[PDB]
Amino acid sequence: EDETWEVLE
Amino acid sequence: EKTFKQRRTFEQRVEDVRLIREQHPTKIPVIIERYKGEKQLPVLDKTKFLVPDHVNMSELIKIIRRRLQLNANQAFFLLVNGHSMVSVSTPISEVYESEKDEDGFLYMVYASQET
Repeated sequence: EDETWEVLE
Repeated sequence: EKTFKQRRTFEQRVEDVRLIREQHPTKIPVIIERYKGEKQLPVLDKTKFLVPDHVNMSELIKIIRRRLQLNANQAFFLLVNGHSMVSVSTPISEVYESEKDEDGFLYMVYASQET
């Protein structure tokens, strides 16, 4: 399962 | 499909927030999902986001509109506790402390009609 994070800036 | 809260247990979410805030102390952990039943706006590829502390809601709306590749004229609302935020200049670090969930995430949903 996808535990990653995307950074928004 | 199941929402984030239904795919990850409460205790898993609590632990994830604790650990991600240790690794990225200048970022706010945000869950962004499409409103239930929304069809005009597309789905985001990911659910968990890290937002720098200084970003305000006006800036975040711009970021998400660009990520969804929306046309400039079309309606879009970013709801935090089911409602649009009017104080759009306050940094998300301050929004986080007032509006975070019991699990420590800040939850947002986006919709195309009347906030």
